[PDB]
Amino acid sequence: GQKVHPNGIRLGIVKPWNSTWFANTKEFADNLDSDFKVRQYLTKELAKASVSRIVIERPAKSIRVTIHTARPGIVIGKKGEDVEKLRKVVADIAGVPAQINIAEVRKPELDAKLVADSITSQLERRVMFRRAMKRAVQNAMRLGAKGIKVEVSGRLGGAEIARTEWYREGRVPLHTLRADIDYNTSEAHTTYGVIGVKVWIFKGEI
Amino acid sequence: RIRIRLKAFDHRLIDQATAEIVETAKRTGAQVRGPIPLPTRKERFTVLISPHVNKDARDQYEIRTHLRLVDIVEPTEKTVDALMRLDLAAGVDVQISL
Amino acid sequence: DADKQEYTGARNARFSIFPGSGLFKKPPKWVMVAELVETSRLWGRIAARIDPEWVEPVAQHLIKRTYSEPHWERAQGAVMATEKVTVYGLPIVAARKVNYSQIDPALCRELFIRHALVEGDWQTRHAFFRENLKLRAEVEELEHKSRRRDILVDDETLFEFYDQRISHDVISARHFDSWWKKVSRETPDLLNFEKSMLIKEGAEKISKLDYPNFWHQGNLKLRLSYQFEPGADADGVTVHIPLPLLNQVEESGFEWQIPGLRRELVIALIKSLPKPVRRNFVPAPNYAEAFLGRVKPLELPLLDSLERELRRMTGVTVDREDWHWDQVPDHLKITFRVVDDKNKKLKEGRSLQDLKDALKGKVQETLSAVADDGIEQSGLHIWSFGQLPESYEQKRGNYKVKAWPALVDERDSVAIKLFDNPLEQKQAMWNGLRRLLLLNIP
RNA sequence: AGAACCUUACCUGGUCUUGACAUCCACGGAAGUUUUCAGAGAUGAGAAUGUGCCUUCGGGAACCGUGAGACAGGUGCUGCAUGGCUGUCGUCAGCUCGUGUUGUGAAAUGUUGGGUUAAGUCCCGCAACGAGCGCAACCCUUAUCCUUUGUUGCCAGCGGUCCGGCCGGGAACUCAAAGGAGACUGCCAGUGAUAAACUGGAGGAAGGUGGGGAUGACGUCAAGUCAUCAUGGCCCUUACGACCAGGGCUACACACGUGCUACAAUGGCGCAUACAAAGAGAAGCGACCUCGCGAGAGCAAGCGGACCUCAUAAAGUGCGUCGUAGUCCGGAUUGGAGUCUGCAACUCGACUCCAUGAAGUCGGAAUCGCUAGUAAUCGUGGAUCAGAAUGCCACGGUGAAUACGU
Repeated sequence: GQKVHPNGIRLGIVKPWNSTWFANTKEFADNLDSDFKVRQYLTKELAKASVSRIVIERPAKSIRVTIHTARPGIVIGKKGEDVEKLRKVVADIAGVPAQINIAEVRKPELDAKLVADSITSQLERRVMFRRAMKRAVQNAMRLGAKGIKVEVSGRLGGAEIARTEWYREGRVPLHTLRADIDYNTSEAHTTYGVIGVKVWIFKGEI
Repeated sequence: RIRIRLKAFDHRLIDQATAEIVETAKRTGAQVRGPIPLPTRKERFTVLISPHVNKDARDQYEIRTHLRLVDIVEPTEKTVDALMRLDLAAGVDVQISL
Repeated sequence: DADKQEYTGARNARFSIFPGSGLFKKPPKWVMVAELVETSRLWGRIAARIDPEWVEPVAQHLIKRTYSEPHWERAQGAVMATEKVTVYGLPIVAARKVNYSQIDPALCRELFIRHALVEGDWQTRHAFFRENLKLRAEVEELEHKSRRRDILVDDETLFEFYDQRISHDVISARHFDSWWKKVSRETPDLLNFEKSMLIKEGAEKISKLDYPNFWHQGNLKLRLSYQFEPGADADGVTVHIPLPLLNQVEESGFEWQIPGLRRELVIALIKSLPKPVRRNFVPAPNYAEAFLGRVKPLELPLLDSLERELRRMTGVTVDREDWHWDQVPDHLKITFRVVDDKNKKLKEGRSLQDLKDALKGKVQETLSAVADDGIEQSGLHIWSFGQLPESYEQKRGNYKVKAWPALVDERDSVAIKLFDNPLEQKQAMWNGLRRLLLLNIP
C-alpha cells in the first residue's frame, strides 16, 4: 500500500470539505466526537435510504446536517413524517438544536460511495463478483462517466487465498490534482471474511 | 472603537464574510476601517502513517487559521440593530470587543 | 389511523369497531362508541360516524387549546397563529389559522404599536397617520443629504411616543380604530409627531446652498434628488432631466457635484494618482482645502482644474491619464436619469452618454409627436419647401425643445426628416441637396 | 508523540460470577450529599435531604439498587484465511489494452530503429493505427515587482519631544494576506534530418524539471500489523473474563545498533557587548516586585494573545588569565543538603548547591553521511506531557572542501 488517498489530497483544490465549522482548541475535540456520534446513526438507520454523503455545519450553537441520498422518498417517508422523527435524535446526540437538509442525488450510479455501498450488497447476497463489477462499470460508461476504476480484494467467492481484482474503463488521472475524482470505500461482511471495495470515478478536468 | 475580529479556516470563505459585514456597516452609517489582513496561525501536525512500524514514513497536514480584523471607530448605532441579522456562514468565527 | 384498521381512541388507548356492526366493513374517519370492553384486544360495540365539528362546542370544559407560530399579519393588522384543540390529547382540529392578538392582550399591544404606527406600514385614512409618515420622511432626506445616520432619533423613542399617549384599551388594530374615533374628537394633534427629531449632533447644520435641490446649466434647470445608500446601483446625487430638454444638455461641468462632496471628490482623484505621483501631494486632504480655497466651479473642466492648480502649488506636471475614475466610488458619480412629465423612468445610468446612446429613437419620436406639421415629406424632386428651417424649435409646457430638420435621400427621390445634432443635419443636407440638384438638373 | 501508581496487556496475593462495559424483563427508591468504624483494597452502618416533569391525574424521563435468562467479555490463536494501512525495489521509468497484421501455437508487432531528454519526453522512420496507468504540468512553500487595506504591525517626510514611534500624525517603507504580473527555449547566434534538440549570449530577481516539498504505475517479498480498528474460523465462559494492593516492563559475567559528551589553545574560564527565525499558551502562558548562592517560593499584572508571556539566543567581537601540565580540558561516579510535580520520587523522575574528579591524550580490521546555504558547528521552539528528552519534528545563525573524470 503506497497510493495516497485521492479525496484527502484534493481537499484544497476541487473536493469540498466533508465538514466546515470553526472551533478553538477547547471545543475542537468534542466537536469531532459529536461529529462522529451523529454519523453512525445516520448510516445505520438510513442504510436502506441509500445515503451517499453527509456534511456538517455548526452555525453559532446550531448544527446543519446535509444528507445526500438517491432515494429521498424513503428518508422523508410517507406524507412527510420521518424527518421530524430524525430531527430531535441528532439534537439529543449533539445537545444543540439542529436542522437537517435532505439533498437529493440524481444520477445515482455516478457517485462512488453509493456505488461502493451498492456493490457491497450483492457480494453478501452471494452472486458472482465478476458480473457485479461488470454491471457497476458499464452503466457509468453508458450514462456518461469520463472514467471509472473499481477494486475488490480478499477471499473472492470462497477462495482460500486472497486475490485482488480491478476493472478500469476510461481515464483515471489520479496524479492530476485539478481533475475531479470521486472515491470512497465500503466493506462487505460475507461468511468467509471481509470483502474490500475501492472505487474511483473521474468526471471533469477542473 | 468597535472591533470585529473574524477568524476562519478558509481564505476563500472569509473574504465574502468580511465583505458582507463591511458593506452592510458602510451602507447604514459608513466610516469603516479597511478589512485588516492579520498573520495566519499555522498548526502543522506530524502523524505516523503505519499502524505498527516504519517511523521514517509520515504524513504532514496543517491547520491554516485565516484571521481578519474590521474596525469601526465612530458611533453608528443604527447599524448595530440590523447587523445582528447578517447570520453569516458557519466556517467563520466573529468576536466583538468594544 | 391512516390506511390502518386500528383506531386511535382517547388517550393512547387503541380499539376497533366490532365485527358484528353494520359499519364494520366501512370504518369512518370519526367514529364514536358506547361501550369499551377488554378482550383479546380492545373493541367498541355500537359504532357510528360523527362530524368532528360537533364535538368541540359540547366539550368546552374538555378542550386543551394550543397556539403555535405567532406571526403578525398586515392583512388584519394583528398577530396570527395556528390553533390546535385537544380533548384528552385528541386533535379535533389539526391546524386552524386564528387571530393570536384577539386572544391575549398583553404582548400584542407592544407589537401592534411598534409595527402599524412606528414603522407606519398601514393603509388607513387616519389624519395623524398621513402627517407622521411625512414627518419621518422629512428627516430621512436630511440624512440622505448629510450622509450621516445620527440625526434621526431611534424608533423606540417613537415607540414611547405612541405608547405613552395611547390608552390601555388598544391591544390590536380593531381596538385602535374604536379608540381613534373617541380620541380624535378632542386631540387630533396629540398622535402627530413633534419636531424633536433633531437634538444635538452637529450634523444638523445642513445648508440648503451646499445641498441644493436644483442644478442649473445654461437656460436649463435640472432637478436634484438625493440618496445615501452606498454600494447601490442608483446611489449618489441624481439628476432628473426632461426628455425633450435632452438636446440642450451638455456634459461639461457636470462632474463638479454639489459643494457637499467636492472636498471628498478631489481626495479620491488625488488617491487615483499612482504612488510616485501621489507622494508629491502629501497629505491629500490638506492639498484639497488649498485647492478648494482658490478655484470656483465651471471656470475650467474637472480634469483641467486639478492639473493646473496642483502644478501651481508644487511645480510637477500631471498628465490627463494619471487620474482614474474607476477608483472613484460610484456614489461620487452622478446618477443620470431621464424623466417624462409624470416622473416615470425610462433609462438610467451614471453618465450623459449612458443616456444619449440609447434614447435617439425615442427622442426623435418625442420630436415628431410635438411636430404635427408637414415639414417632413417624402417623394420630393424639386425644391418647393420655401425657406427651409435651419433649426426646428418647439415648446412643450414649461420647456422648449430643439431639433434640426434636413433632407433624406431614398434612391428614388428626396425626403425630409428631423435630426437632433447640427452636424448630421449638415450631412443629411449635403446628400439631400446633391440628390435634389441632379433631379433638378435635366 | 514520552512505564513512580495509573498506562500495564506480566507476576504474586486478596477478591467477583448475567459480570468492570451493553440491550431486553420484573420490583424498589428520584438523583445525589455528608459522617464513622474494619480492611492493603472492593464491603457492611448511619444522618440530611431527594421527589425537578405532566395534566390525559395518571404515568413517563434521567439515575441508582436487586434477581433471572437470552447474553456480554478476551491486548486469546491463526497477518499462511482477510479488509484497511505501511515498508520495500524506487520517484526506477517503465507497465498494459481495443482494433489490425504475423505466427498452428505459446507470443510478437504498438513498446523496436536514427537522434534527443531528468523522463516509451519529443521529432523522423516504421504493420501498425490509436488509447490507458505512469513522466511533466495543474497543488504547497521560497526567490522579484505591482493593486487593495493598514490594526496590536512600520517611521520616510513633518511638528513636540519626557530622547522612547514616545505623542500628535503620516501612510511612504518593512511587513501582514488577498488579488494579479513574472520564467514559457520567450528572443538572438552556431550545430543539427529544413526535425526533436543541444551549446553560448542578450534581457531579467530567478534560464533551461530556478530551489525544496507533496505526488509513486503494473506488481515483488504468502514482508509487517488479528495488539489501533473491523473481521471468518477455533478456543475459555465459576475464567485465557472482571476489581484492587504491591512488584516487573528500569535486572546484568556480557555482545551489537543509534546517538549524546569529551580527549582541548581555531580552546577553557570570567567580564562587557551586537545580530535571528519559527512555534505554544486558559484545569494555561505566566510580566514586574520581594526572599534565597540556586533550583525555586511568595505576591500577583496582562494575555484565547502581530499587543501579554514563554524569552537574556549562542557560536560571534573586545579585554584579562591559563599554557601544554590527565592541566583552570573532561565531566562520569559517589556522599551530604535541598527545590518542583504528583496520594506517593525506595526500586523508579527532573533540577539546584556543596564535596569528588573514573576513563579519555583522536581510536584495529572495517565502516557512514554529504554535490551548496549542502556538510560541519552554534542555539531556539513544538507534539507527547501533572512531573518528566542526548530521541523525534520544526526554526534560525555562522558557514565550507571537492567533482579531473568513468
